[PDB]
Amino acid sequence: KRPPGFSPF
Repeated sequence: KRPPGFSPF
């Protein structure tokens, strides 16, 4: 999954 605190692409 996408790690929290990083830019969503």
